[PDB]
Amino acid sequence: SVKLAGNSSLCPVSGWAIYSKDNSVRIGSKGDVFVIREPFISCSPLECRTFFLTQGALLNDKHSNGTIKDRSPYRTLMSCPIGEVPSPYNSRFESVAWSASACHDGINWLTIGISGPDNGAVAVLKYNGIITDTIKSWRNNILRTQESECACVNGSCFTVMTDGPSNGQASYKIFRIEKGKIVKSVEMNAPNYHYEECSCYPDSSEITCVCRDNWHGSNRPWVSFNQNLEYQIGYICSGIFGDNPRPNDKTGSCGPVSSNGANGVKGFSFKYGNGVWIGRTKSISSRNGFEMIWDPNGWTGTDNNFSIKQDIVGINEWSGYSGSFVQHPELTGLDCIRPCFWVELIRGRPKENTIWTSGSSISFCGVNSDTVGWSWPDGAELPFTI
Amino acid sequence: SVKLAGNSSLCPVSGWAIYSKDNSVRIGSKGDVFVIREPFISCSPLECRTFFLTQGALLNDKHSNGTIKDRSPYRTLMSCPIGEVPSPYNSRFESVAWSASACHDGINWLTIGISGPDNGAVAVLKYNGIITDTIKSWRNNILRTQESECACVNGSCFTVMTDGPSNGQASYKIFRIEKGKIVKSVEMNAPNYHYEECSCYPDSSEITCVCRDNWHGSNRPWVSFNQNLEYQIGYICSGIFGDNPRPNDKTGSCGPVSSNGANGVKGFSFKYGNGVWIGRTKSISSRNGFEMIWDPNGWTGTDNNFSIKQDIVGINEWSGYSGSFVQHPELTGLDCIRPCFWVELIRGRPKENTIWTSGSSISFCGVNSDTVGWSWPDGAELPFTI
Amino acid sequence: QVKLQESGGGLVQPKGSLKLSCAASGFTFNTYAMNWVRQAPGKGLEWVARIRSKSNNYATFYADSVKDRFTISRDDSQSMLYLQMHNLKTDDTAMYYCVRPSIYYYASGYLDVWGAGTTVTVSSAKTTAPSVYPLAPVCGDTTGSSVTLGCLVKGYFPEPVTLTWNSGSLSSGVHTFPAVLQSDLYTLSSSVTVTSSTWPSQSITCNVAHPASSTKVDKKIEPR
Amino acid sequence: QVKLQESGGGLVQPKGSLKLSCAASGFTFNTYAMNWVRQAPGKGLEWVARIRSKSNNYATFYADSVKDRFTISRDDSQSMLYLQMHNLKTDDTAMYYCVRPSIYYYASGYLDVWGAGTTVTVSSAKTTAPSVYPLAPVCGDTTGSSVTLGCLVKGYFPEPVTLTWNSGSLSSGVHTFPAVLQSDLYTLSSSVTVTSSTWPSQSITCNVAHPASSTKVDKKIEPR
Amino acid sequence: QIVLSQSPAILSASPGEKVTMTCRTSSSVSYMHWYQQKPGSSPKPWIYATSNLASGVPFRFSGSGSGTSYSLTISRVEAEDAATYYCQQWNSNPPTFGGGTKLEIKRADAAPTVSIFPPSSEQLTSGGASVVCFLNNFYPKDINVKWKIDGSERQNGVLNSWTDQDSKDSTYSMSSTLTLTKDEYERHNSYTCEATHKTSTSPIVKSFNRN
Amino acid sequence: QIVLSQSPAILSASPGEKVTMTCRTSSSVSYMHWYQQKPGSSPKPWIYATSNLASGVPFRFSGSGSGTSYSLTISRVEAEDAATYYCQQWNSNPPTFGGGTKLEIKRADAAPTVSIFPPSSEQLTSGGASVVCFLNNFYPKDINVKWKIDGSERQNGVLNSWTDQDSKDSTYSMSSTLTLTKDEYERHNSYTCEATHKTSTSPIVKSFNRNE
Ligand SMILES: *[C@@H]1O[C@H](CO)[C@@H](O[C@@H]2O[C@H](CO)[C@@H](O)[C@H](O)[C@H]2NC(C)=O)[C@H](O)[C@H]1NC(C)=O
Ligand SMILES: *[C@@H]1O[C@H](CO)[C@@H](O[C@@H]2O[C@H](CO)[C@@H](O)[C@H](O)[C@H]2NC(C)=O)[C@H](O)[C@H]1NC(C)=O
Ligand SMILES: *[C@@H]1O[C@H](CO)[C@@H](O)[C@H](O)[C@H]1NC(C)=O
Ligand SMILES: *[C@@H]1O[C@H](CO)[C@@H](O)[C@H](O)[C@H]1NC(C)=O
Ligand SMILES: *[C@@H]1O[C@H](CO)[C@@H](O)[C@H](O)[C@H]1NC(C)=O
Ligand SMILES: *[C@@H]1O[C@H](CO)[C@@H](O)[C@H](O)[C@H]1NC(C)=O
Ligand SMILES: [Ca+2]
Ligand SMILES: [Ca+2]
Ligand SMILES: [Ca+2]
Ligand SMILES: [Ca+2]
Repeated sequence: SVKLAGNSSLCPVSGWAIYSKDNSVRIGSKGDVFVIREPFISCSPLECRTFFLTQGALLNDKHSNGTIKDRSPYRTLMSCPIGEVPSPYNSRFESVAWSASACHDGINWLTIGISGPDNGAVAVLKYNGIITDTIKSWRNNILRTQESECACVNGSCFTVMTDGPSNGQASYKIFRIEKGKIVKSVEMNAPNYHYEECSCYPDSSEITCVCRDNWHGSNRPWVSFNQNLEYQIGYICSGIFGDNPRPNDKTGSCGPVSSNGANGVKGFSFKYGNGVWIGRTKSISSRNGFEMIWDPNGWTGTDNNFSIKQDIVGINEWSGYSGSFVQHPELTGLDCIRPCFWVELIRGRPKENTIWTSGSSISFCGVNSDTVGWSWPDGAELPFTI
Repeated sequence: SVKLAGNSSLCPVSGWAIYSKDNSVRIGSKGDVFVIREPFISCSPLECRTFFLTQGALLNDKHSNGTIKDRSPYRTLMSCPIGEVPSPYNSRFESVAWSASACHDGINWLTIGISGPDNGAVAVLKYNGIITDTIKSWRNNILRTQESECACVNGSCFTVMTDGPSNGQASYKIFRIEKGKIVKSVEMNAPNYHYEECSCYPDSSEITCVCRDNWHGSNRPWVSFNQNLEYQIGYICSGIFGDNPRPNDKTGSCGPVSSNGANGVKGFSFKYGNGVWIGRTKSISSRNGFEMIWDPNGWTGTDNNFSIKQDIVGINEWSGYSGSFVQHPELTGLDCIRPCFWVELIRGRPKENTIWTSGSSISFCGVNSDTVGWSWPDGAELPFTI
Repeated sequence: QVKLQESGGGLVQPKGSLKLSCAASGFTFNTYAMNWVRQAPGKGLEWVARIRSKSNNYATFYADSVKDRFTISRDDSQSMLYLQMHNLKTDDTAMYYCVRPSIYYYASGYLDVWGAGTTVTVSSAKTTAPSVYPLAPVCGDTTGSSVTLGCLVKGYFPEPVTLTWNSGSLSSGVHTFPAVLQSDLYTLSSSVTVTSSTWPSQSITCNVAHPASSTKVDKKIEPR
Repeated sequence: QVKLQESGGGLVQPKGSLKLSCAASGFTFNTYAMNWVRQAPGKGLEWVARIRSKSNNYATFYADSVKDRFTISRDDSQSMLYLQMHNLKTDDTAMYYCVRPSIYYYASGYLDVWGAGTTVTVSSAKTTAPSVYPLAPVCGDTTGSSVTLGCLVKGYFPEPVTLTWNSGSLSSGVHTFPAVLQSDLYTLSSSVTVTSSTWPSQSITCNVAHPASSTKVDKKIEPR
Repeated sequence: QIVLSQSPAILSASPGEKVTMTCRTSSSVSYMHWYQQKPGSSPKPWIYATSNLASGVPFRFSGSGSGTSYSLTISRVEAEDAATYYCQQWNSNPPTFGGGTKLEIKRADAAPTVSIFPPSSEQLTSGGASVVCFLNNFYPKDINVKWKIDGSERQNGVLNSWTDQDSKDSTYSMSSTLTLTKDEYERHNSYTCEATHKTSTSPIVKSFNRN
Repeated sequence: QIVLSQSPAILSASPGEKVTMTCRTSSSVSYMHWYQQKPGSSPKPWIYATSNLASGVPFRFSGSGSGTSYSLTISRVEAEDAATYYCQQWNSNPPTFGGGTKLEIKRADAAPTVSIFPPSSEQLTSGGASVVCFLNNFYPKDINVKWKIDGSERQNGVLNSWTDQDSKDSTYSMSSTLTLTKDEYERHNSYTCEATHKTSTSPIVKSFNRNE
């Protein structure tokens, strides 16, 4: 009934409290649960939901054979209530997609689902599940988008999409989407930057995006912009390097750190003045563990000093993609935009001996109150009978 | 709360964007999914739903044995949300039926479910799931109807039914149904035409139906009529022949093309002035592939020239029945009636070695914007355990 | 592939009439507004007219410079766009383009597809055939290893002419010079430079065609 | 009083151009769609074109018989309607009317005000001046109560001519006959009948004017 | 594309008679409009939306119909009503008119009053020779003129013009002009006009000889 | 009625240089489109809505601006980029285009290679006499031709044509045609072309006499 203002700033936040955990893979050992990946979260003014990409197959069935290329015509984007297992029985269909995004503007859901061939992919935009627009690949090379929630403000929602090589210069677009119709589109001019899998959030009527540099950066690139898509760019300066893989922490850069800069994971961070809350794997070479770090001058300064770290998943346990999501005043009652986050806990291939690959998920929400480090890992015993 | 006006014309449409895909059969390998056929779609002012005919049995269970005659007393008509698997756990019961139709008038659902013996079948009409009328076979020979959505306008819904031989002259009726009660019934006078499995849509307060000639036509017959059931008839003139089986494309006819005219598939097309959007299999002998073709003068002219073709399922993959459905302004927000379509992707018998036969489904919606050819096939590996 | 093949161009007298057409393919013509944009020789681009889709009632719009003389129209069932021109003036001489506009809401006015175009010449001068004169170097000038030959095309009207060498097999070290008008006749020339062992050894020949007069002349370059 | 005075005149050659205008007064021209309807000599009525109000974006509509040749337009600030005609044909010869339609919802299409026309003649024949010959009774009879005189107008083009008697003071017992075309020249005649005491007593004279040739002839009817 | 057919094409009526003229349509319309045209002036708006009379139209007129059949009726026809009545529709583009029904007044028969006129002196001096005959004020309209030169019928060089029915007295008039060369005129004595009209079994004759 | 002014009109750049071309508007627009035209072909759609590159356009290009000021920039210009770039707006009716900016390649100076050609036999027999001179492959483009007949400058009966910058080697060429009557040609011995170009302080000269 009323569009999200998006005009307040981010809630001050001293630590992260556990919000959900689905235990998908443990349950899927017997249940009817989808093989999934990209398990992001997004919230309405009424409820939070987890969105995900199915291969269209169930844990412990032959069609979970992971020989299928990532971008098949079987892949679809679906959603279920937060913390419930993604099951064919409790899940809502959203889009035919192998890359996706989603956000609610206060009135309805927008979904963005990319399918078609590598040289000609089309994003299909729905608003209240009705197709409202489309956009074709413009560099003819794997049009792809966030794998987490878009950000809405003042009745407009905002996203980022990339088309081009994943290991060289590509083309990056920001879009202003209004009631599911693209109303503005800007091609960013960012030579020597790589933007992929952006985690965008709203904060005082502007959007900020922290993304993945898959070409040559182990710190994360950011782009931020207002409702008119007047933008700025950079990289997170902190020497607490955010990507995976990455070197050991040392002096950082405000441009891409080439050292172990190739490849990466989807990740996120939250800006607070000159400071930054950083989410990252614990391992430096592999997608293991997860910790949150507060670096008070980390957005704009290049040292290693941080004030506090909070454990989330032990170094010894499997993790994967991570992403931002927020809760507005319109949902929470607060005078500020509450930052949360979710973590994909990948099981199966390539790291373990199974024919398949599936995520479980956890999430936390920031609070200005007491919290504790722990490890909340997937917990499935592998392999499965298939 | 308010009846659909149905008075606007069809949205101009440059191509077809993917809307849903259920992956029923891949999932049914392990899940609890019905064996289904005739998987059509129809939309409310609030939501789109897929309706289907179950045999009352699950993929990978002995009762999926396809020895049962098509028109058994076990067959029922049910619905589930669009793009979800038809499962006993997520599906709504509608009617006991081996031939069916359904549409929403803006206030409630009408369903039409035909059961009983071959020589005495009865259609039962429900409105909001309450029986509101019935109609008995009048030629005593397999009373049957659309296998896709009826069309509603100005508070009245409209369908077509056929009784008689499937390989000679039969009898064709159009009906005007109001709140689930038949208020008018016309027997068409169409000697040498055969109408079966009609795909009807609304367009400027009139209904247009593109159907299957199972007797002696490889082009599709059409009938169109206004709210009083004052009608006209013909066949699609385009030499891009629409049925399956059919000859290679050559000069067409505005009466039935007898060449490979016997048998067929449920299909559809959309009229735009003298032009036509044609849906059809890619193969000429068998139910394989699917493509959409725009022929600018194809409704009323008999040549082969078309301006554009768009791939939907590769020639090498299995397809089957197809059907129209639309989305009104009352659902979409638009000033025009949006045309969409769905495609049944048949797996199992008679073309493969299984005891059963089940459909998966895909759908697309027309947009006046960017789109791309691809193949979105079923993708189940056959055979199954059973 | 989306394509726009226009036709109808030609030479016509001041005050005259012409009907330009454009055949579209590769898309659904009926869903699109369409445009004509033109370009005077050497001079840049000028929108002339716009017609809309059926679903906007085929509404028509015109540049002032063309208002009351040109009419735009379409036949969707044949994928054709038309421009009827009346009361032509010498100013209307130009290359005329068939032009689809972008369906993108966020780029209103972007013209995303152009045709090759069709040429319109408005003149009271009349269709004349050329003369093609071979040009060989002056006898006795034999020295340098390379050598330049030539072909001269005089007193034709209107444009264009096709000029090739040995039917196009020769395109290295060629310069074909712009035509120039003088008293309503055009003139043009073309040099070809080669190694002096290849000529007079091998046959070097210029090939000129003038569509508007249905002439096709070959001309060999002999010494003397 | 609402009035529509059209203008833009008469004679022009096949393939020619003409711009008809209409000045409106007595109402708010800007609020009204406007129409041109025409009428061939001795034939009936044919709608040709319609332009709408500003508030409907000046949308234009045309009869097929005129499509691609005629353009309709308005200038609200001057209360003018226009019809530009190009590529005229002999069929387009006709009386052209400026025509307001009824604003009544319950009578869509009723044409509630017509102007006098403006005459359009499309012909390759040339403007020729008449000859006016007085006609008196035969030299002899001098009999009955009354007597019939005559005036004959020969070899003019185009229409019309004005013919009066004693400048219009005489209009009783007059018959003025339709003009008839023969080898692209018109002919016409007119008898006047009076009492034989009034003539030759009083002067009876015929007065013929031919606007298109700027001729004005008086002719007296003398006995023989 | 919607066609209108008016019946009859011509209609003759005595003053005081009731008269009806019809207008059919190829397909259905909501209503019909009508206009009145006399020769030499613009149509006048006569009736709108089938039955509504335009200011100035007298009550004798009335208009009816629906669907594909409409009509205009005059309860007691008067002489000023003589004109052509056109119907017109605008249910769909384009607007169309019918073919018209021409209304004429009936009256008592009247023989013509025939006058004959030699070439003027002014025309002779320029080399022309035209002979004129007026057959004025007759009814009905059917009339035939024969020219004779020294007694031989002569057909070439004749131009005829007929008037509209007159408004005062309802009669018709005609004009016939035998036009020759001065040379050929001078080779002959007698010029004659021969009016044939149902009002007489003998032709009405007028003649002169070139003295 | 909305006017677009592009600057500069001509722009010369070495390969590898960065270049910017500008497009100003008489009043404000939301965004700007641009097209690329090489001689003898249709414009190509180059960029839309200020910054979006058309398929096939390489990353060297980028587009910017807002309100009444927009531009197109090439980070490292290459020789194939030489063309004319037009801007275009459609914020209000009618749509309008700028005047174009023509992009040229800079390069090392090159003197012309001058050739001279007498009237053909075929032309002579029909009463005409044309003498041709080609000044080929030079840089920069400023060049001047003087004709001489028995040593007297001759100005009437001359037609000149210059080529576009060549694509392989970036040079220019020119053609000059002194045309006379057969009668007047035969009254004289020597015909001469005189090329003047910054690369030399003396003119480059080519001559022939009729007897040979
Ligand atoms: C919030 O959203 C509204 C609607 O999207 C914005 O209103 C537009 O403002 C621009 C310029 O500021 C105008 O040119 C548009 O025409 C306005 N649209 C409407 C519907 O009013 C508003 O500016 C936005 N507010 C903020 C603070 O960005
Ligand atoms: C839309 O529907 C209404 C109700 O079904 C129609 O109203 C009927 O109109 C017919 C003749 O046109 C009458 O004889 C009925 O008695 C009417 N019923 C009611 C309840 O009013 C209406 O005509 C339809 N409109 C259109 C455009 O078809
Ligand atoms: C956001 O908008 C509301 C409602 O107008 C206002 O009262 C509130 O203080 C705003 N917050 C900020 C940070 O601007
Ligand atoms: C998985 O897929 C591959 C590739 O087609 C096939 O060779 C293999 O046998 C499959 N393995 C299983 C366990 O299904
Ligand atoms: C349909 O009816 C609505 C509501 O009265 C009307 O405004 C609209 O223009 C109609 N549309 C068409 C296409 O006739
Ligand atoms: C299916 O039915 C056939 C025919 O009666 C039978 O032979 C076969 O065993 C059945 N299969 C199963 C699994 O029930
Ligand atoms: Ca990296
Ligand atoms: Ca720090
Ligand atoms: Ca068939
Ligand atoms: Ca065709």
